[PDB]
Amino acid sequence: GSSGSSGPVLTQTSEQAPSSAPRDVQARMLSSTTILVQWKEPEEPNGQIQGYRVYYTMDPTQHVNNWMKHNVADSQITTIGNLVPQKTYSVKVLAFTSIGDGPLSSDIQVITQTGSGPSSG
Repeated sequence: GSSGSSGPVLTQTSEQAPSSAPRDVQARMLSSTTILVQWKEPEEPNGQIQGYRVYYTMDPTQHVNNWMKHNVADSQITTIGNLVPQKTYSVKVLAFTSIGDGPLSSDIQVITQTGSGPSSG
């Protein structure tokens, strides 16, 4: 019972590409060669989200366009494995819609090491 669609020709009605980076982007190790990437939807979707794009590679020194990259279908969560322990790995996430693509998020770095729980000291 909310008011929003009174009649035709509204004050504003145009869905564009996502102009907001993904949040809650954090990578938590679960195994010796198995990670977990989870994030939340953007703040300014401006349209129905079709999915997302992830970027992870042992050699981040190269362009993200050359990175291994991953696939996503509106899951807000992806588990990557078959990696190497004791090795720094880069991870990135972004949002894209039928209109276009959106800006990436703050580049993060997670090391492949076993261990869970709250950090001490």
